[PDB]
Amino acid sequence: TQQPIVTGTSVISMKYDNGVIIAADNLGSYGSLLRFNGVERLIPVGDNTVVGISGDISDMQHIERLLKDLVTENAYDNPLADAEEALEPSYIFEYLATVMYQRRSKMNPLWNAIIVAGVQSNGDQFLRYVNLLGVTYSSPTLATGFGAHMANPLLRKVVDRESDIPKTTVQVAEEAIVNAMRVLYYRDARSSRNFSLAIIDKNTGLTFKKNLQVENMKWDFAKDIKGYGTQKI
Amino acid sequence: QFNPYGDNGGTILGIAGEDFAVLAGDTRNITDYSINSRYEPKVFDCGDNIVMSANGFAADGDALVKRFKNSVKWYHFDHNDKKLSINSAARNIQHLLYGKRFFPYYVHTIIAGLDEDGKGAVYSFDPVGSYEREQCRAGGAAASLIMPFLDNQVNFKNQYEPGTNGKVKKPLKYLSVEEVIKLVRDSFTSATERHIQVGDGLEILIVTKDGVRKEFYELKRD
Amino acid sequence: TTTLAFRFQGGIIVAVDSRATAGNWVASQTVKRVIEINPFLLGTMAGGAADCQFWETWLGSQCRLHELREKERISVAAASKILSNLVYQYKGAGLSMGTMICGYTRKEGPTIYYVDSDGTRLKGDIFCVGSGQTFAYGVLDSNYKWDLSVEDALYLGKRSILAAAHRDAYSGGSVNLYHVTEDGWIYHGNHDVGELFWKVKEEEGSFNNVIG
Amino acid sequence: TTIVGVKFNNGVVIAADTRSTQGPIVADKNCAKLHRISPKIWCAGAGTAADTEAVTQLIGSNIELHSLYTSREPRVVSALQMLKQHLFKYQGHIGAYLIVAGVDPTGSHLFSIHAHGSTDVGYYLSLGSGSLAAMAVLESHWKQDLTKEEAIKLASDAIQAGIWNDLGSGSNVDVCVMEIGKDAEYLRNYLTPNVREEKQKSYKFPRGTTAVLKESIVNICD
Amino acid sequence: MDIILGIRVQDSVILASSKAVTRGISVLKDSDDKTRQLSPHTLMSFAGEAGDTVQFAEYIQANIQLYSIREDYELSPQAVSSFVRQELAKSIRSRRPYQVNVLIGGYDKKKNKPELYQIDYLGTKVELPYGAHGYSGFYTFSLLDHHYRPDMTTEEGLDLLKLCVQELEKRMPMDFKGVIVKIVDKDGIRQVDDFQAQ
Amino acid sequence: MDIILGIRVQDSVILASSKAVTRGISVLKDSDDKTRQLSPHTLMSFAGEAGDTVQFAEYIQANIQLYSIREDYELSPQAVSSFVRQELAKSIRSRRPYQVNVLIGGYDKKKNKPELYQIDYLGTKVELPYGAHGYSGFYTFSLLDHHYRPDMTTEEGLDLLKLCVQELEKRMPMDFKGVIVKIVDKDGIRQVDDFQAQ
Amino acid sequence: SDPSSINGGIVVAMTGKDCVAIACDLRLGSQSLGVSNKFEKIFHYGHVFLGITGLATDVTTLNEMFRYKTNLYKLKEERAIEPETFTQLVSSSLYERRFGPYFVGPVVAGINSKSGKPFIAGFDLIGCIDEAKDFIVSGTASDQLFGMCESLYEPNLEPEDLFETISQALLNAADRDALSGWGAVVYIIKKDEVVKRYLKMRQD
Amino acid sequence: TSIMAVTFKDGVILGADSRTTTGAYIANRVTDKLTRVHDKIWCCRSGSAADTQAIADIVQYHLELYTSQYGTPSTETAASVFKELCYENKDNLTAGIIVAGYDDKNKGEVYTIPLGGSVHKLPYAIAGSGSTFIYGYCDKNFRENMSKEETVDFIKHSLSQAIKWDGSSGGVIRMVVLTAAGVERLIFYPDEYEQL
Amino acid sequence: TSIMAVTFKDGVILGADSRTTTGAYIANRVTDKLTRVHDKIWCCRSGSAADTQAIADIVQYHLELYTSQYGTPSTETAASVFKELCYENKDNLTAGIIVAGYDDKNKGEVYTIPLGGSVHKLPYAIAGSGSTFIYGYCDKNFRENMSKEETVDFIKHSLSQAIKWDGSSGGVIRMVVLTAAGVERLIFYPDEYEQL
Ligand SMILES: [Mg+2]
Ligand SMILES: [Mg+2]
Ligand SMILES: [Mg+2]
Ligand SMILES: [Mg+2]
Ligand SMILES: [Mg+2]
Ligand SMILES: [Mg+2]
Ligand SMILES: [Mg+2]
Repeated sequence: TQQPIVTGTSVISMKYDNGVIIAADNLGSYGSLLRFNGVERLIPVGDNTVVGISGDISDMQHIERLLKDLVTENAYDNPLADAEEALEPSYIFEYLATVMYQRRSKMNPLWNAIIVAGVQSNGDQFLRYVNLLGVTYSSPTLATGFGAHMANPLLRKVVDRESDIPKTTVQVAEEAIVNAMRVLYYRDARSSRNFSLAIIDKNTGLTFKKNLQVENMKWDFAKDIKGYGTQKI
Repeated sequence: QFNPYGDNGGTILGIAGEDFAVLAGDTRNITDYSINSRYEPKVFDCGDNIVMSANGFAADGDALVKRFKNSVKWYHFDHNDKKLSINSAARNIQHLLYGKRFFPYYVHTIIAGLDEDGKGAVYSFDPVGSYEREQCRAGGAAASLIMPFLDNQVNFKNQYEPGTNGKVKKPLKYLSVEEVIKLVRDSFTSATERHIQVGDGLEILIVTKDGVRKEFYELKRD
Repeated sequence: TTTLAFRFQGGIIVAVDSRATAGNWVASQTVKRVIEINPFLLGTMAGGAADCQFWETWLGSQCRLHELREKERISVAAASKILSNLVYQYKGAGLSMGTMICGYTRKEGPTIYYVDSDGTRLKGDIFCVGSGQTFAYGVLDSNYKWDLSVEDALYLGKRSILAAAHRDAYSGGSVNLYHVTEDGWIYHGNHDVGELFWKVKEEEGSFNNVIG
Repeated sequence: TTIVGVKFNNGVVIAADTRSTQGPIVADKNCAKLHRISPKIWCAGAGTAADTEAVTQLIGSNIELHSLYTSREPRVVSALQMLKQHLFKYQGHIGAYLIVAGVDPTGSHLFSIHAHGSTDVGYYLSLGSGSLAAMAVLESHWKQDLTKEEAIKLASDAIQAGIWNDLGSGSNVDVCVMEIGKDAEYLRNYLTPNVREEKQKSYKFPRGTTAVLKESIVNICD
Repeated sequence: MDIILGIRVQDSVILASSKAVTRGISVLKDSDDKTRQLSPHTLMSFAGEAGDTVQFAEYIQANIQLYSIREDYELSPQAVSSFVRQELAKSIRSRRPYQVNVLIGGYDKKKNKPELYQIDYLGTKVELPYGAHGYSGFYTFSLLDHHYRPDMTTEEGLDLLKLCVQELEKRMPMDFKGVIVKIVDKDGIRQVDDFQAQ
Repeated sequence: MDIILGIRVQDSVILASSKAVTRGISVLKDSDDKTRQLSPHTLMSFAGEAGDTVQFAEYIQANIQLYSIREDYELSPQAVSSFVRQELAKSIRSRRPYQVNVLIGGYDKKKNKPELYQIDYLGTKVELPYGAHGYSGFYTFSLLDHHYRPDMTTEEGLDLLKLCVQELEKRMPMDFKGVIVKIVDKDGIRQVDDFQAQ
Repeated sequence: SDPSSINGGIVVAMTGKDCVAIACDLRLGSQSLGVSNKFEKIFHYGHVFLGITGLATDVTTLNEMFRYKTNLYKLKEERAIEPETFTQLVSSSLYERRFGPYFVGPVVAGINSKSGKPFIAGFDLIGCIDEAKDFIVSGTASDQLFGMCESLYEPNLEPEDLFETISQALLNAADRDALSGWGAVVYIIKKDEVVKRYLKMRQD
Repeated sequence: TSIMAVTFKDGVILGADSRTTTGAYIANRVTDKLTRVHDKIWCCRSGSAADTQAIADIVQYHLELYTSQYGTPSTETAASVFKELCYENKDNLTAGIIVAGYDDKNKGEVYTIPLGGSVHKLPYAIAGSGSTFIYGYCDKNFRENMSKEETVDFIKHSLSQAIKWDGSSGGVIRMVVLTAAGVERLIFYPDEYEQL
Repeated sequence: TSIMAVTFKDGVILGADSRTTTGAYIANRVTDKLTRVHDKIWCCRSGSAADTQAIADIVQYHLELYTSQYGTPSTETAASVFKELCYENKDNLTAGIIVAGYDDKNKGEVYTIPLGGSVHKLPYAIAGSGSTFIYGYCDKNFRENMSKEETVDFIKHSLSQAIKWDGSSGGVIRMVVLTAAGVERLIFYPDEYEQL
């Protein structure tokens, strides 16, 4: 047992014809406070993987260490470490999951919701959830905690099913996923404006598109609202 | 405080056909009032012509299966790839399951296959270990909506021979696999209509004396 | 649940229902509540399925070891004692289970030991445990005598269990019957309560209040 | 429970699904969460069903009495004020959240009242469990000045959002429309996306399967 | 709880009711009648909460007797039990419910047949061939289901009941100090006082 | 709780101990001896927690018999009870205490006099002329304070005790199903089996 | 700590082509201990029918309360209460006691003597109306009933068949519910004539 | 929640956000937290939704009734009216409520009726979920009375930083100008205050 | 409790109050909240007394032992040492702790190891009971690096207002100058900051 102290909000993601995407604002909250305006929630592993973490930063920072520390560990006595024999996304996650479980099974978890994304050497898309409880699942769309309730909806309008991935253009993926990111900021107290998106395409590769703003918002209409029922003037 | 458990809905089903066996169970996955994945398999082949599935709490579930699929593998290593008679597998599972008696696996698990005579065989499990040779069992959320039905349809419970007054119960007869799968799909649709935690799709593993077959049929995304 | 066992002129009689139940809903009516520990012994099943089932099989193993070592049949008293000791090891842990361990040895004659999760070892001539234990102790108390036709003993068992089934919502299904002797136990099949009831009320004339 | 409302250039539209839960069970496959307060003022309400109904019944009842006596016409805020004054007089003990909307001899109107006495206003409001999905839809596809067609299209596609990604809601769509000069049209089930597929087997029983012990012909009148 | 039994037979009804009274530890009186004749042919045994019990009974009793001299005509077992149930129905949702269970035995003179009504404190009534409130049923209900026949003589009933008792003694933890038995018939009420020497 | 009595007299000791066994509601056996002879001249009655009871007794027994053949010399009532208290003393601060109370009756052969030690589960011992664990004392202690004399014959004792019983029956809520009585003296142990026909 | 679940019982109704049906079990007992097998949850007020599940006294009290009121209606209005009308009433009635609710689960059904249209309804303990065109279920084994009905209801059965369906629906769901059974009874409502039938079932 | 009201040379102006949160979710990110009771008397609601809303309604009533017989009422005459309501029911009420109004004679007055019911005439007050970080700014950067436009900035930056560190409070800014002139309805869209 | 550390052109300087409260009472209104682990590495303790005190002792040990074999250690090399202690025991520890140190090469670094164990290199950090009101000032009135004396004011005024609105934090101010020069021990008596 324990309690979460600093908190990362959501992490949204989806697959497309070539590869996958995964975004997550850069805010680490201290309850109702925002003691940290610019914090990294996307650890790319190798160059075919990235990990969007959502929950406790103290815990998240630990994992990072386990990754870099596992990564440096693959090298060790193995020449093909940059080509044939090298970390696939499916691996890391498998190891990650393994861990999260032992933990809940030891009554002391890591307060985190995690997404593993990337592409398999043989070209396949990978996207899978894994939280403090050691639970997991694949899906064309995936969002952590706050996401899934609000993001997933729109992301499912692009891909209602597995039979749409083939026809999901890298650009249509992006803009939509960002419209989602605008919405997460429209109705969620835990969210930030700055963020970090990343793409892993089997053709182009990894494209860490760090630090951006959420633009284009209809606020003007605000001026028209007055009172709550009677208050006219 | 920390709550180490959770429910991901799901409903599975096992019928012991005369000389076959089915293990069906939908593909939905849930949390509170949300969705996780439209498609997520809970039924698996573990080799040796044996199917399994554990519904309740995913993590405890898939761990058990994993923990089992490995215990099968190791059985071959020590006994020269001898086949695991289904009955055996179950006595084995009992233990695995009972291993975590005072911190159980929060799940209702079921297996199905064939005995050392060719007869279909199903096995229902307690979340800690009690196993029974069932010839038909539904486990999961919808459980109470399908079990009453199979009661009736599969065993003709409360059905008598007309004109006999109510002195002659209608005799059981064994239905072909086709016949069974028709029942099964109907069961699930009815269940999806009246149960929120159930819908989306249905994946069926059919066991027979030459392998495992898989057939899928889509349900409503209610 | 309604299980029971009793001693008599011909040996031992064991009778059970078969209704498992989660809350208000009936999970199964196909429950084996008699653990065939080994060819010569039987354990009933109250408390909590897994516990009885598991340990009682564990026990069955234990006998095989002893017997092989000694080239002699293990005696009931001991068998029971062992289970008890093992159970006591866990008093406090949350083990729940009622149970009759029945046997008929060379010397001991017929003998029942009720045993429970609390470490109560008890020699006796009649035992009923479960929800229906109360109604079953009725029929039994009045109708019991030590010289029963081997067949009547079997009948008493049925009927007793039947009373409970009718009334105790949490009990019912089908009845299982076993008889025990110096050379081992013998199954006396399964009886659907539904069918049976109608029969008894008919032949026996009892169960008047019931319509039809 | 999943509802919304959106006013356009000459009026306002509210819509709500038709499924009523009960823990994990579906009680009514066809319910009308859309009630009439008065010809031009209507409501949609979520949360505790019996509360939401009876309450509008009450208010509709009084507002009628009012207009008659006043010989004028029902103002929207009249209804609002009535609701939330009584509604809060019972500090929360009456779970009923709702989107009140109509048109009075001074404009088109749309509000949202919480179960405690809170009232809000915007151009579009969503209340219910799937209030988030249908919120996200309206928060990307909304632009000032939409038409009978633009708005409608939207409202119904917002509801659709909840129907799919949220469990607590489903079946068909209910819609109602008020136009600044025109009448009001109640469109029970403007849509019907969810429809059970034709079953597999025919379950009708052969006459005389059920055992009967007695029978007669019960009495009625004097 | 205490013991309250009742059984309807041929042309009568029989009420059993334990005699002991307990205050936590000691047992005060042990020759206590938990009965209260409502009218010449109606009678009511009861068990329940310490104070709630004896008050309610007398109160019900009062009303009846009142009705019966006012009208000069006696009230029917059927209707009687209806009213008792009425009162408890309200009682249950009162600022303070009388926690009490009862059995009501009477001989309906118009039908010339005996009726017996069991009623719990929640206001739950039912005409029965026989009954017992509380744990009392568990131990006996079977024997009754077994041997009971609608045609039994008054004596037949006693024997049966007597057997039920012997059982209650044998398997019940509590010492109920015996029982007082009573019969309602076309002749009225009398007490089988003999059940001490019997 | 159950019933455990004991009374030291002239050249003996007497132990009473109820016979019933209860599991919440029903009563299983009702002819159960809560006794356990430790050695030819030492004896121990007991009442306590369901499992705790019968295990501990036998365990104590084991040690003694062990000591008695090892040495070939028998152990004195005094010393025995000392040891029992020892074990419980530890038991009480153990990860899990054996909740059990006891009476120990023996005939000290060197002194040629009968000794009786009462001991609760907390490890509280005391040599007494007579005693009773649990609620048992309340009902009887007076009668003993009254009629008891150190010189009483073995018979005198039984009568007394018999009277204490008749009382326990009369004012105790629970039905203890009678009692098994036993005597320890210069001759050893024997059972007053006659207390059924007596 | 649930009241509804203390006494037991179930009730179900269906609409056929030109008629209706409604059946219930017979069991009544405090939790485990079964008490009666002659306790009926269905009565009527002239040509209108009501099935009530839930807490026993509350059931009885309701019947009395309704018999009372319908008598008084038919009197001043020289005509028996109509179905749709009754519904709206029993509805309000349940609510008047919305803060000391009656723990029950009613179900109304009948045939309107003017339009000739079959009718069925169900409500929660406070009067929320569930208008349906196929079937209504209330009681302990609510969930088991929906499983049967969903498979067996067929739009517009012949009265003789509808009987067989509903009978089986009730009958079978009742066996997987531990707290309902001990007999049952089914009524078949035609424009004129009505047939009451008791059926044979497991008595455990 | 994030409100306040500031007095100066031409009177006083009160401003607040638009963000209202149920849990970590935004119910209506466009709230008119500023409320009118009388023509030259308004107030900004803090804390509980339903409660604050109803209070006002009542008050609005008392005053609009006072006038019809006792002429136009003061700003102090108004505060006391909330004093009563707030006090009497302190047990079933959650309200931070700040009141402000102007009269040519006594200029514009500022009174805060925090939780409990205690009343206060200060130069300016600030309440609401995120008032907690502007105890630094406000007090320090406060010159005794300023100009119309000069003041509009205190409001502007005080409010700006409060959004920057308190999620429970955000949305747009809205001001209400109460002067000799009359009432002026302000509104400062996002991309503005953030820039600062 | 009220601490912080700020970096600039010559390095970094950290300052805090002296007030420590048990309940509404002042245990020792003269606390040396600034603590030394190494010569050019110090820290300011927040939250729990007994805990923070002991953590330091241990760390001081590790470092004073590191050097004796691995030369002089970094400022990052030090933070990580607190990371371990803070994390591992998050369940029996209450510590806000801010760390600061300088090295000629990388100038002076500022890291904050708040409750939980999460570490951070910021321009400057602020923790302690009364940090809550200087989220307004600090951030707004912050120019990228300043001068020795120029900076001494951020500290001075940030710290001043925190006393003005937070009783649990007060006393005198104390600064510790970490530069190329060396360590300089500051102290600003009451009647001063109040005046501002
Ligand atoms: Mg094998
Ligand atoms: Mg039963
Ligand atoms: Mg849905
Ligand atoms: Mg139900
Ligand atoms: Mg049943
Ligand atoms: Mg904000
Ligand atoms: Mg201070």
